[PDB]
Amino acid sequence: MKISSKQPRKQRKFLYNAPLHVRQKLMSAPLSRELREKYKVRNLPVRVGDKVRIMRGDYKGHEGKVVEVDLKRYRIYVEGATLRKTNGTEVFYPIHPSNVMIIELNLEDEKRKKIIERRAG
Amino acid sequence: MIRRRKKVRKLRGSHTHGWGCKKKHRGGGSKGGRGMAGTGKRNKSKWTWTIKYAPDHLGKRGFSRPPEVQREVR
Amino acid sequence: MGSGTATFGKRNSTPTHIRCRRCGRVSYNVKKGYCAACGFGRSRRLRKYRWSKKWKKKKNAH
Amino acid sequence: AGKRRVTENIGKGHSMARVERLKTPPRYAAFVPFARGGRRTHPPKVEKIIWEDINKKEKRLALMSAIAATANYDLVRARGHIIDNVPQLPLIVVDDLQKVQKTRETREIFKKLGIWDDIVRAKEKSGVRAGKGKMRGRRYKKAKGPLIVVGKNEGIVLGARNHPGVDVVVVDNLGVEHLAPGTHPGRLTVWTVSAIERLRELYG
RNA sequence: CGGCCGCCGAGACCCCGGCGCACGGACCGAUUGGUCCGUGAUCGGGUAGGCGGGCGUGCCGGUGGCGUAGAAGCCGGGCCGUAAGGUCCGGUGGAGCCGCCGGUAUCGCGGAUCCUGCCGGGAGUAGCAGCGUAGUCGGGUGAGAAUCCCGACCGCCGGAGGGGCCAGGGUUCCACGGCAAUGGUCGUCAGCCGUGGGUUAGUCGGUCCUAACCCCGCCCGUAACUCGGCGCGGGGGAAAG
RNA sequence: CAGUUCGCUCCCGUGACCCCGGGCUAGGGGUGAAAGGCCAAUCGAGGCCGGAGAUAGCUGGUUCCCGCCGAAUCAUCCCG
RNA sequence: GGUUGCACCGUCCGUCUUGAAACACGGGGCAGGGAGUUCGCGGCCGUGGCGAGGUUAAGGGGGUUAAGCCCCGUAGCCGCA
RNA sequence: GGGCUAGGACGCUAAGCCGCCCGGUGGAUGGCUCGGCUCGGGGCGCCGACGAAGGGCGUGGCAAGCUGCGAUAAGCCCCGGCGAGGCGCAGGCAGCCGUCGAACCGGGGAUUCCCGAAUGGGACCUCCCGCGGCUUAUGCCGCACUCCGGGGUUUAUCCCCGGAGGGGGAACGCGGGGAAUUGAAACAUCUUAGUACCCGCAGGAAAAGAAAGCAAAAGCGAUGCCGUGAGUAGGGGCGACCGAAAACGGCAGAGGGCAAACUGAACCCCGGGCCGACGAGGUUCGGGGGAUGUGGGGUUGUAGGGCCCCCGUAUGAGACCCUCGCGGGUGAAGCCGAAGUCCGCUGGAACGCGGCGCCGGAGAGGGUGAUAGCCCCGUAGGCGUAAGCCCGCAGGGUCUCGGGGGACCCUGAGUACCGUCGGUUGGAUAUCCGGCGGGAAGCUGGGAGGCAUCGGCUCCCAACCCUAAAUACGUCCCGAGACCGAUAGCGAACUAGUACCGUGAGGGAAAGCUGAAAAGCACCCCGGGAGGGGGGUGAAAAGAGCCUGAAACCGGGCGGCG
Repeated sequence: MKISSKQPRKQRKFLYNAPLHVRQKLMSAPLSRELREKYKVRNLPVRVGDKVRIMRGDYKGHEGKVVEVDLKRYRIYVEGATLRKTNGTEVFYPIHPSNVMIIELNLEDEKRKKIIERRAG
Repeated sequence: MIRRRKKVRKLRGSHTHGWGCKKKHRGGGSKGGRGMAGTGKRNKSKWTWTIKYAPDHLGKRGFSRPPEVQREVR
Repeated sequence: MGSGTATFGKRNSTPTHIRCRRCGRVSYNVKKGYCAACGFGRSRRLRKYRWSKKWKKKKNAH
Repeated sequence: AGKRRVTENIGKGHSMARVERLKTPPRYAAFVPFARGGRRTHPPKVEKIIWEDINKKEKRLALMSAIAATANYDLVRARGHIIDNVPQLPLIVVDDLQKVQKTRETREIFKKLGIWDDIVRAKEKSGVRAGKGKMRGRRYKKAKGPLIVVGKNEGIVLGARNHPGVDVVVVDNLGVEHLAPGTHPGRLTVWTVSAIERLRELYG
């Protein structure tokens, strides 16, 4: 018994169509378990200034810094999640934040800092 | 419950599909004129009708009451 | 007129129909001063009709 | 549709049919059913049937008929409920159960009664359907299980709508759909003492 | 032609086994249906048509299943079914899918000078001829030259196959780089493709005037107008006056 | 070559001639040296759109299977 | 099972038609699309509830996420001479 | 086996037939769906000379389209909101911006070309021009079509200040004009039908609307709308067809203003000031409108309307409007929100299987490398604010009534009604509306109850005006599906109202799918070669309209025939 869209097609339209700002809520990723308990924040929107571990895909338990987070693609580039490119260089392998877990944060900004501490937990 | 197509069939492939000769299915002519048409006709049209007592005659004769004059009783 | 259509047709050369000041379609007949499509020159109003024409493009646009 | 596509007749004297196309392209038209783009033949109308009456006397008798089916063992095993508490068809429990409206509390009680086992059945998926029509909706969903009737604590229990396949009602709202969906009665019920009393008074 | 005898020769008729129908009997089920036995010599062609049973398709609901250790779909094979159609294997494919039961319909395709889409023969044929019938040798360039360029040589044209322009077209102009496409054939050329660039006005014409004529306001008509003719008043009308 | 063309031959060729540009007249209306000709590959009443999925006793087509029964092509009436 | 030889029999299909192998009409081939439908009203049929009565419609209370079902309204219709 | 003669031999049988297999062609099929369609709930519910809708042309680093904007040109500024990457669709290269907080979202503001109702005049989307202001000039600012309202003056009706109009709009609505094919198997009355189509016009709802009603004669006291009455009465070649209402049950509910009698400038508009929270209100001062009558009274029914009296007697008490502090809820579409990413195994990747474990006033639905209640958006629950909206709390201001006594108030005109012709309707003698001719009454009166007239009986006041709400729609948002799914469904899943056609009116397509990641093809061999082949991807029947990849059909090969 719930208010719902039981239209999967309409649900898709909302995801693709969405504002750039609202997209930040989709790029969030779960905190490593100790930090997740401590702050009592289930997830947070990922940054390039953070450290991350890639937890699903071929890479599992692998770690790196987030180089870029791109909102329109819905994938992020992580250091060491790479492909080998056919000329002779190592390039990032785009992967979604749903596959990934954010092991450490970084706070050097007030907007990010204020949320995590207060209303979120 | 009976599938009309199930009877029509793709079946019978009668294609006439319970109508007969192919020529027959058409316009108003099979019907003999539209509707009640032909009852009145002096001429052949429907005279006799798909009424049991056939058709009763035309001229509703006799007169009307005003609705007011009719007391209802019960 | 009938056949010999090739032999005939040296007019059209002269133009009597354009991109309209009001609508922008191809019907502002320079000679009459009337747009066939929009009705500019003829009327203060745009040409629109029950059949229509004008409406159809607009619905189509929606 | 079919008034947005004008349709004009292409004549004779050229060894094709006298069936209408369009001006300039020879394509799809209107007033055709054979053509691409043509009318369908007998499109769905908004005047299409959508009600089937069934008498107030008749409906109540139907309701009675579906509740009676539960008392029977043979219907109950066919319906697919697997019961570990056989002489207790249907099961009546004390009035305190209705007031419970929390998922964790209503859960515990079922395991002790031996009727949690039925929900385990209802977890098994029976609506990831075959067919493309799934896309529009009505996919990735659970299945039915026990029906709980209460006397009081509003028109539904605020913790028992949670449980899989469990549909909640009161005796002042009970309908055939809940009692015997898809015309398969013998769906286990769990009754409340005041609900059985008020149903006693059968009315209509 | 008048007799006769032996044979040949149907799905008929006889005969074994099976199948359906009709009827009786029994049983089974929650409905429809099914089964078992008996009787039929006097039941079994079939268009219009009437009836009755099954099959399949799409989606919905309940129920109960399947799938990356390989779904649907596709192609060939195996098996079952009077049959409509079901089912299994191999290859291919790489995410969804069945059965049962109750429903429902923009529900089953051989034809409609059907509609649309794709494709073969025709053919390597006709056309690439007919009108005043045109090219050719050296040489240059280039991967590729009968048709690009230079010279020589041989012609047509001569109020036009030449010169300047109005309409109309609208970058087709001009340079450089090319040839997949386009050019009634090739193409290194081009009007194609790619990329850049170019139209400069006191004294040309437009613009001004006014014609045949037009419109507008006003007056008036009309049920009324985006309609209608007069009379006033103004304004517009020749890129060959 | 061409949805009305070509060559020879032929008529007219200072005219009731031809031609350009402007401008006027619109569908039971115009226009016609008047043929029912012409009014934009459409004329014994143009084209476009709508009515309109007109209606036709008339042509064509009408799609799964199986089982059972199995025709009449006559009569009376009818602008039939 | 494929293919082919051999024996025997067989003049398409669909439609028009009294008669079609036709010198009647239609079709190159293939794929897809393609035709007994909806409302009202009447006459039938099967099946089901109720019962000399029977059924609600319109509606608003109520319930629900919504909604159906539930219970409530009985106007009117038909039946009861 | 050799030689010789003869018979029959399959051995390399073109052309060609069939069956399968491989490749090609082609784009069917399935699965996929950022699209439709219909329903429901709300919203939208108008805009414009303060220049709209529609159209044209520019505008980006590179810009061909779409989308957005407008010379300040995919934008400028403020505030609030989310807040850590962005730079539209559009994954490139390059460079840029942003905590003095972007992109984005809301509200407000700046700029907003030209044409267009287009208003100074004409035009083929351009051009010209008469005033006046101002800077020395260029530059730049304001103006002159046609009503009404008021002035100016040679009162040339010539010019000035004020307010307006036009046109658009998805359907709906209201008022006008008005067919035919068809049906009646012909067809003229009838029917289609007051339909199609056409004109005028308004709003967010319209219209209707407080009885000159109804008429089961009984009983009712506005009007829409729905069900029903009823396919009834009734009309009609009395043929085909045509066709109500009253009433009932419901829904939603609301009543008020003039003319006149009697008063007669007591009045309205404009500007300025005072008093007052600069507001409401009241006061005063200069013009204009106004007796051809502003304003007061009053309105189905008359209350005596005038003038009287008697008693409560402006005694008494609301009811209505404005301001301003405070508090409350709604409202910038934003916030917060439970619980596994544990083991073993398969795989390219687990969202799988198996095993363990967990939350719920909360197992909806996408997404993610596959099929996820516990990975991420989210959910039951509660909450936020500027403008804006609604309410009460402190004041100020405005403001109501009831009887009988004489002619009772006079009480609506080309109306009512009659007569003549239509239109229309079901409307019959008994519809409604027009036209033509005639034509009342002073409530001491008139109309109505389905022919006329006369009597009784019962009801009710036309000819003046307005009216919330309940009822229409689908432009827009959301939610919904016994709907469709790319030769289908919207014209159109996209470069669509495009390409294109047509002088024009108008007509009008097709065109969806890589993969885990673009790694979108380097390096090496070959090739004139932008062509093409081998090697290079988890997998290239994943290699560039790239998922699958049918049939017709085309090559080759295999079997068989020849």
